[PDB]
Amino acid sequence: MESEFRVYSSANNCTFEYVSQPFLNFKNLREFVFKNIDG
Amino acid sequence: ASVYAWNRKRISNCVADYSVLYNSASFSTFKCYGVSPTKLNDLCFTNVYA
Ligand SMILES: *[C@@H]1O[C@H](CO)[C@@H](O)[C@H](O)[C@H]1NC(C)=O
Repeated sequence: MESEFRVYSSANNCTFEYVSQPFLNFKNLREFVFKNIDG
Repeated sequence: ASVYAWNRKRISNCVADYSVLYNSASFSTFKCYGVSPTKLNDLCFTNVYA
């Protein structure tokens, strides 16, 4: 059971929020590419 | 809200149809400054503060 979230202490000025569909021996291989081009 | 504590709602990541508001008969003032109401339904903005 997931009952522990300790990643932040505050959230003051939000510009953008986006809720989406979930993306997700070792059985799974997940490749991701993150790019910051022209905003 | 009261005018001293006016509510601000940030509107992002959706489609804003302004012709529904402009063609309503329920509004007495629809005074736009800096832009015309006819091209609001065409133009695109980063955020909307209500
Ligand atoms: C950012 O947050 C601080 C404190 O929460 C506030 O004083 C400031 O006016 C905010 N700026 C914007 C642009 O929202």
